[PDB]
Parts: sequence; structure tokens; C-alpha cells
Amino acid sequence: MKRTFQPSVLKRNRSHGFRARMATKNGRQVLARRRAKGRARLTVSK
Amino acid sequence: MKAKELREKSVEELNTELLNLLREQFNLRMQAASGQLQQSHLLKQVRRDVARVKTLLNEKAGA
Amino acid sequence: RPVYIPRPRPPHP
Amino acid sequence: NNRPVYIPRPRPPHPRL
Amino acid sequence: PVYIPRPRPPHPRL
Amino acid sequence: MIREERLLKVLRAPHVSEKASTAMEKSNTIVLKVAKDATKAEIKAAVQKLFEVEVEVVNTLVVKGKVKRHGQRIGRRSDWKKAYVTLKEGQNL
RNA sequence: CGAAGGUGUGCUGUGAGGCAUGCUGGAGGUAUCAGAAGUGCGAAUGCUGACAUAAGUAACGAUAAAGCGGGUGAAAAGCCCGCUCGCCGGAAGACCAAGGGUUCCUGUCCAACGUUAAUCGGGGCAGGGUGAGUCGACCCCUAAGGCGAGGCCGAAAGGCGUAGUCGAUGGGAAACAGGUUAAUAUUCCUGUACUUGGUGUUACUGCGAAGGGGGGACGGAGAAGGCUAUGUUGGCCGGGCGACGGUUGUCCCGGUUUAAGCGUGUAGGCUGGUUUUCCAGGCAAAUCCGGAAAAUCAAGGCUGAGGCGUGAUGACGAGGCACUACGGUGCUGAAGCAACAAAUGCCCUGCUUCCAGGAAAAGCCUCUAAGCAUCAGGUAACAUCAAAUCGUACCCCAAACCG
RNA sequence: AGGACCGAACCGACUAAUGUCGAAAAAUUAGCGGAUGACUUGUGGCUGGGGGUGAAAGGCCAAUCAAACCGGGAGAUAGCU
RNA sequence: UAAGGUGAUAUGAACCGUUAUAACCGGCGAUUUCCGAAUGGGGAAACCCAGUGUGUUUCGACACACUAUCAUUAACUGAAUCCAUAGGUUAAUGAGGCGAACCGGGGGAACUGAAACAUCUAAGUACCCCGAGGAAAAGAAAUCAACCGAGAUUCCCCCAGUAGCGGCGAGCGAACGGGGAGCAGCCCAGAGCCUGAAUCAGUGUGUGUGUUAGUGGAAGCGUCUGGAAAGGCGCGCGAUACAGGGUGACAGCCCCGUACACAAAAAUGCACAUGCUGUGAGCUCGAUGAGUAGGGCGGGACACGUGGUAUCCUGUCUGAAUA
Repeated sequence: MKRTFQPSVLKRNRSHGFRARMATKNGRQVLARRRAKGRARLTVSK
Repeated sequence: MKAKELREKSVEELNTELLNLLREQFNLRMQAASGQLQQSHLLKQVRRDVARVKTLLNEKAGA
Repeated sequence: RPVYIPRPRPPHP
Repeated sequence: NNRPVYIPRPRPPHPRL
Repeated sequence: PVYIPRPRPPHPRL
Repeated sequence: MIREERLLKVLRAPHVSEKASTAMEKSNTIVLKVAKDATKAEIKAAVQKLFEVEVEVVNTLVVKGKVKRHGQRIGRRSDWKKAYVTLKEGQNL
């Protein structure tokens, strides 16, 4: 039974990585929101 | 040990820094790692001395 | 904590 | 104590129509 | 020489 | 020029272990800790000057710090770099 | 010389309540009269924590299977050692990539974890362990695609896109064998090699691009030939002749292995070479490519597995001998050939056929423009230097990845 | 030569039994279909919610689909319990 | 300031200091790795790879600095055509990103209410986007009023659930006027006479005040209970200090504080006086904002839903007078 999550570091970084968020303004707002909440992990860091 | 070396010329300041880094900083570090150093307070004292000399060099050279 | 170096080490087949 | 994150989906064995 | 804090009552047999 | 002071900081400490001892007595090589960067050229120059010995080649590797479970908390040790330095027929330390 | 709270007892009021006090408790409480309410819980398939019930019940996760002796220990069906038995053997073996992230090795401990015990463990604690010019990443080049200076468009945000710049799942220089650690090795050691650049010396010489040309450079299916990996048998070498009959014999057991590189050039495949002259073609030019003419020979050139020599009078090697912290260490070491069979692997990105007609760019070779031609630069030989940084443990059809 | 035939790997899921507080939030055992193709598969891309994609079932779009998920309008409204 | 200290979990080891450079606190300085607007190029963030210019141990190889984009300005170059322009290079200045609310502008719902629902309501609300400030916006009448008069804007209480609007349903809802907070008026569309002539902005000096370290700061004893009293008992004292906190039970008099009186080498905000720089006083004459006002068509905003609908804004087509 193949499950939904099939890990891949390259796909994870290129999809939800820090640079991916900064590319668009919506991603920048995502980072801004999580800085405000004080989350330790801003994004998925390798 | 702060104003004693304030009036020396830049040539001696570089010389004293080199021997501070050369001896009592590298040698003490090797002694501590090998366990032959019992007076560990020298390490911090030497490190602060190196900082003091560098502070003088910056306020002497250039600005 | 986080390791960031998943470099490839391919031993010759 | 903890709500079961999964709720099984049942079936209607008996139409009862 | 590392200080050991007091562990939980089901601590390892140390 | 800060090459002299740089060479005085790349070397951190010697490494003591069974592998270190057997390597020294057999291969005439010393294993020691270096700075995180510590390029092979810098290590080679530092050993030549500070220890006043002749060296043949240097091999470096990076050791990842272990994850330790101290008290109620989880911690990690710092990564460090160790270098194997192969001395020539003439050895001092 | 004992507040709140807790827990009993005795009185008291038609009631919600009140009063006194025994024991625990240990420092706060509050009369009367007024004031304000997060002011009273048994239910809402209410919310949170704790504890019952079924119940010492079902179950303990593939019906591949265990038995015994010894050891350690407080304790042994499960751990270690030994002898049997059984299971997988295109795997339930050995390797990786992805993904995990110390699970690897040693010492020590058994609380929790392990669907039981546990001295054991992928558990706890401590220490140790990952060595590269040649592997890979990095790096040079590019596909789909992403971003995108100017630019076009759009209420704003922003959309699309040129020049460019990113993007391996592809192309691009180079190492093999043996030995060694408790844990790393094509990385360490021994032996024998190879590749790309800088500098210097010597002898020649025109060098010179994002520009031109070649090359890189490519489908499906099918068949034969030559091979090798590998296997079997014979010979050779060492050992054996044997607890139930026979077995010195055409009998039994084990071994009979050796790389990269360098030299030779084969089976096979492809193509006709050489010289001269000319041409608005290759966005400019060209000795290069393409095209047109002639003379000449009939061969040349390119590619190419395997084999054969060297590598190697080296390494490895059954077995034997000497000590064992009795796990293992050291020393020594014979033969090391031939025949037959044979691949889905190599020659072969080949050849023969078919319609659905089967990437790009760089590295490399080659020709010139601008510029310089006493220079610089290039070619050939020798010497020297450099090849950084990062991954290297372990699992990887699984107890370590996704469930 | 063949969307050719038989049949492993591989892909799929026609029948039966077991299993339904399972070993498993669709599996196992015994049979079964395709297996040179309209095939299958690794890696990387593109299509985004009244939209995508669909050899078309209202199928699939992170175990959720006749309109996904998250936050907000929001203490929506509820002549009902 | 100082006789104590080397931050905490957290003990230890090795040391510093005790009359002054131990430590601690404050001002001003120095250092300030890598990522991030990230800005030399790239990139899977904390990584990879460079070019140019300055100085150096074996050529080896090192150290530092610079090198993003956009807008404006200046210089030098520079096409298709002479000139020219576009374009290119160089130097300087400014911007970039982040941040809870408040402010202005550009877009803009639905649920819901109406016991259904479409006008309407919800609501110019939620949300998205842009820009700036410490506040912002608005603001000196082509305004009201009533033929009596007030004179910028903004905010609060009335007027007032009033007049009106409205499937005249649900709902929406003013103004005039009055009482308060606070008050400030100017400049250009232009010449002349007189030219620092007031007021402003930027840089020095001086006074005062405040912030950033701090200093002094009064006065209680004996017995009883008790593990220990700050409690009970008895007798005292301080108070411009019984505000608080701590101390073995409840402390004005044990400690830190509190009222009160003082303190600044150095950096700073505020209110003044005195210098410099730059625009700029006062008088006469003239001028006095045109594709605009207004109009047709379609919408929006004013309580006002096109109604008899004034007024304002705008997409489209037209279009005056100027005292």
C-alpha cells in the first residue's frame, strides 16, 4: 500500500523551502506570519 | 597591564601580539588538551591580553 | 540539532 | 482523553426499506 | 566531571 | 598578511585513542584536531612551522557531533575536523 | 496554650443552614450593618483529569522447528560457545540510489522500552569510529521547465516574455590488485599506473573569438558470427584408505587464482584515396566545410571485442608448525595447466529490415575577422609544482525508509 | 512482421474462503487477466477549487470531493432538539 | 560604586581583588563570523563560484577594497540618415526591507435581516492592495443664514429617532441653531520704489530644566509562650519617613526602602539669549487660475433608493461669461 507521503529532500526544499517562500509576496506573508507567532522553524530547513 | 603598552610604537605592538599568540596561547592550548596543564586560569588571562593589544592596534592604525 | 548536509556518497557498484 | 483522530466510516448492511 | 541532576522517580538504576 | 597568526589558530588539539596510537607507531602519522575550515594547505603549513617537522600529505575528515539526552533535555555536540598528517622518515613528536 | 481546609460526634431552626467540640492541619480568618456578583449543578450522546466494569477474559502479529551439553549469572527455553535438526537460496544472500541520521564498534547497567523472562538488544550511560588528484558531489554544458535587465500588458497586487541566467533524471579528464582495524578503505599501507592545469628550460613555429564547419549525435524489432564472465571434466599438486560388508584403485577429499596500465594488432564494421584549378554558398573573411572540373593509383584510412607478451623469478595459495588474555597471532608454503560447454554481458551508439522517422549544448578537432607579428601565443621534449572544498559509519524488499 | 499465441519478472484485480474491537483505515491464501505494447517504471517538471484533469465513473485532485484543505467574515442563521 | 568577585541550571577545579585599573552599574568608543532587502553572479537560506584594483614568506599562494537594480543630476561616448536623437560607460545623491494599532486613497463580499425573496439591509463592514506620519486627513467660503446676522478646519454634548428617505416594508437618518475643547492665518499666477525689513529652516556658543550611574536618610529594650518571635505583658523613642518588600509566627524603631536634602567627566530632548548661512519685510499700480463652470447620456456620494430632486464627483460626447 503506497502511502501519500513519499519523502524527497529536493522536492521538499524546492516546494516549501525558504527561497521558495521569498519568491512570491504570498510566501513572504507566510514567513511574516510565522515570525509574528514566534515559531522556531520558519520553514522546512534541510 | 592596560596603559603600560599604550605608549609603545606599532612595531612593538605587533611583536608582542605575535608572541602572545605564539607562546602562552598555542602552547597553553596543547598543554590543556594533553592534560598537563593544572593552572587553567592562564588560558582566559592570555586571551584577554590578546584582545587588549588588538584594541590598541585599531585605535592606533588608521583612525 | 538539524543536520543540513545530505551529500551523496555512491560506492562504485 | 484524546479524541480519535480517525472515525471509521460504516456501511448500511440492512436497507430496512 | 559533569554535574548530574536529580532524575524522575523511574530513573535508570544509576 | 595574517598568515602567521592564522597558522597559530588552525591547530586546536591532538587526538588520543587506540586508532591514533596504532597509526603513529605503524604509519608514522599524527592525528590532531583542527578548526572547522582548516584547509589542507593551512594544516600542512602549520605543522611544518609550529612543530618544526617535515610532512608528506594531510588527510582531513569532519566528525558530526553526537546527539545526547542530558537530564530532561536533548542536546547536540559541535562538529569538529580531525586531520591525519603523515610525517616523513624523520619524526619528532 | 493552634486560623482556613479536611474528618467525626453532639445540640439547634417549618427550610436552605447555624452553633460547640475530638483528631489531622499548619497560618491565616472575620462579627454586626450595608455594597457589588464569574453567587449555588445530577443530567446538556456537556468539557478536563482520575478511577471502575467486562477480566485476570480475548490476544501475545504468518503453522520455517527445534533438541541437548557446557559457560556466564542472584536467576537461562530465548544471551555466548559446541554438536545435531529445520527454513530461504532470481533470496529470507551480497550491493547501492532515494529516505533515515549514529541505529555502526567497544565497555558497562536492566528502571522504562522489547506484546513473556532477559545476564541479551536497533534500550540507558560513557568512550571510540567516516582519511580520495582518479568514487560521487562541487564544477563546464544543456532538456522539460523556472526566473527574467530593458520591453509589452494590466485598477493596485501583478501577467507574459527578449537578451541573459538557473535547471540531471542526460553529455564532459584520469586506478587497479593484494594486505590491514573491534568498527573506514578502489580513501590507509605495499606494488605497479594514469589524467588535467601553472611555472621554468631547449628546438621550431604565425597566433588569435560569443564567428564558420566537423564531431559530440541518439528509434523499434530481428538474426548470425566472434568472444568473455562463468561452469563441468581430465591432468597436476597435497592429504586419505577409513568405527556396519567392500575399497591402493578407471577410488575419495581440497586446491589448481592473479587486475588496471603498457606493447602488438586480430574476428568484425565503415568509407575509395592522393594532387591541382576554380566557385555570387556557410548573415564579414577563410588554407576549413560544401560544390564543379580535370591527372593519378587502386589501395589507403578510421573503428574494433577477445587473444597473446609485459605487469608478475611479485602477490595469493590447500596444508603444515609454534603460542593462545584460549577470541586469535606469528612462521612456512607444493601445483597453479589443458579440453569442452557457454550467456540476457562485450565487439554492437554495429549489421539487416520496418514506419510511428527516432534530444540539446559544451568538452574535443579544425578555419579565419578585429589585434599583434624583435613580442605575445602555439606545437614538441624534460624538470618542478598544484588538483582545493563537501559526502565517506550503519540500515537500505527492512525491526533503521513510507504505513 | 504482429495493439499475434503460451508463460515468469513486472502491471492489474474476475471468483472463493479467511479476516471485520483484523497482521492490514481493502490485506492474506488458492486460482485468475495482460505480459513488444493504446505497455510498464525511476527522476524532474506543468495544469489550483466553480478551477484542474478525466478512453467519462460525477471518477480523481495528500486515507477527506455533486465543488479539496487552512485562516478569516463568525458567537453566520436555526419558528428545531 | 566597591570588599568582594569569575551569569544561571550547578556544585567543583584553577584564580583575581580588599583603598583602589577585582567585580558590578552608566555615557562615549572598538570588535561585530555566516544567512536574511542581501546588494559581485548563482542557489535547495545560513552554501557554491568569480572579475577588477591595491600590498606581500618557495612561481607556489596569501590580505584588504570594490563590483546589484531602479530614479534624478553631470561628464564622456554614440546608431539606422548630415546634424540630432535613441542607446552605452563612468561619478555623485536618494530609494529598496521590516513593524501591533491608529490615518488617507484604489478595489470590495456573503452570511444575515426583511419571519420567503429580487429593490433594500448587512455595508462601504470583513478582506486584498498602495502611500505617509507621529499623528494623518481636512482647513482659510464661488460657506451658512435670513433679509437680523456669524465668519478656517477638526473633536465632544444637544438639537434628535425630530425633518426626511424607504417593496413608505424591514430599516436608514440629517441640517439649521445652541453649549464646550482649541484658535492662525498666508503664498504664487508681476512689475516698480525701498532692499536682511519681521517671521522661518540648517549649523556654533551660553543659562535653566529633564533623561542615561548614584549618595545620605530618623528612632527598642526586658520578661512569658514557643523550633524560631515581628506575638502577649511592661515601660520608651522617631515621624515633612507606619507607602511597600524581606527577615525562623503579625516589625514605624533588624535589613532594603520610604518622606526629605543632594549628585554628572561624557552624550542627550525641551524653553530662551547671542552669531553665520539660505528664501524672504513695507508701499503704489495691475493681475486674479478654460476644455474649466454648465449641459446631454451612464453611474456613484450626500439621511435623501430618480422621485417634483437641489448640491458634489466622475466614464463618454459637448461647452460659456470672465467681473
